[PDB]
Amino acid sequence: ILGGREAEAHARPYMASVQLNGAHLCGGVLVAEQWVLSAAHCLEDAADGKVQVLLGAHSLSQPEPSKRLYDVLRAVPHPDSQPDTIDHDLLLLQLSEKATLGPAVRPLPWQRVDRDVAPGTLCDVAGWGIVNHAGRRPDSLQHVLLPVLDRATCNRRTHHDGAITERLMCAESNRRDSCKGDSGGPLVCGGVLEGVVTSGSRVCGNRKKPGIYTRVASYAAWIDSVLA
Ligand SMILES: *[C@H](O)c1ccccc1N
Repeated sequence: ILGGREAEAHARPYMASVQLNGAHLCGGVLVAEQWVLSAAHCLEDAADGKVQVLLGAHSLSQPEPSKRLYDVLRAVPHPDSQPDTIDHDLLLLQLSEKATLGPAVRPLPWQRVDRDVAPGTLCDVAGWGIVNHAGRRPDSLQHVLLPVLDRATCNRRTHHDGAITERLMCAESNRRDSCKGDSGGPLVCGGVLEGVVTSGSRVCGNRKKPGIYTRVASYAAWIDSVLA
């Protein structure tokens, strides 16, 4: 997260750190007791590593009573996702068992009605991604409030040039933005999950290249299908 602040410890109980060989790789969000939603390009960069999900965490390295590292029974990338596109960039991770719920660990309600979040709406994105251009990785969860950006502006040639489909949404990126390591994490609006930080490489904090998030509402049937 760029231009954000350290988050209040365990105030976002749905926040997950998807890890590869003990190292934070991507953000994720607990959407059911045994399922965490993240981005597909994340586990692309795996296949040759152990994928786990850390829940109830604030600090990645320090002990915390609510922290628990879960193994993953099955990784389910969206069937239509492709290495060179930013479409259908979702991945569902089935934990080895239902997560122990508590004040620090709880699934977040997610949007099932397919209607766009109104432009200007302030949404929250959190993550353990880089915090500056040098690539500094924070030990604890950071977050930033970002206003949703209308799709037409986001699609202008000067911005994302038509790449934003109805299944994608944008948030402003003027100095405040999600960045490398935050991909797969949640964009929460009004206490409901609306988007998943896309995981295509992108410049951070440049208002001319808005943040791109996959709209969960657009994939409600697929998520339901996988958790069936
Ligand atoms: C997610 O994978 C991401 C987000 C912002 C910038 C770069 C990357 N890789």
